[PDB]
Amino acid sequence: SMQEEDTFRELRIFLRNVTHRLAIDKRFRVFTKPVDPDEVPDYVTVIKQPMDLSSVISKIDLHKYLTVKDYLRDIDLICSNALEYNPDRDPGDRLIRHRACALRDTAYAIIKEELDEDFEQLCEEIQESR
Ligand SMILES: C[C@@H](N)C(=O)Nc1nc2c(s1)CCCC2=O
Repeated sequence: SMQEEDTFRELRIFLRNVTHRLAIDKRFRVFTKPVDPDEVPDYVTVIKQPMDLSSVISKIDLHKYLTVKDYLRDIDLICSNALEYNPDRDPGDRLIRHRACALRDTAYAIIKEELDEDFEQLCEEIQESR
């Protein structure tokens, strides 16, 4: 209905704002764009489902997220991909892992503090009805 499309539009506005706040944080610059296979040839082979904050924005605008949980699955994927691609004890690996965990924690904390539980429940019930 018109009421339901208003609800999903509010969700998209909220997700764009959260994603923007993540993307402008200097700690998360390595997660803002897709991995250029020129610079990192082994990435496209080791990571089967790449995800980054620019791809998240595109999915928002394609109406791919109908719930905050759908969004957080892609935030979680950015994080899990980084942990999988950076398993070594080397400080370059440890730095990216730390930033990945901070990206995930930051997104979850913003959503916990700023997204009303009843709004997320409404999104889920509209989604489960389709
Ligand atoms: C130092 C070495 N471990 C390194 O540069 N690792 C990198 N990891 C990632 C890069 S570079 C960009 C895409 C996301 C990602 O997980």
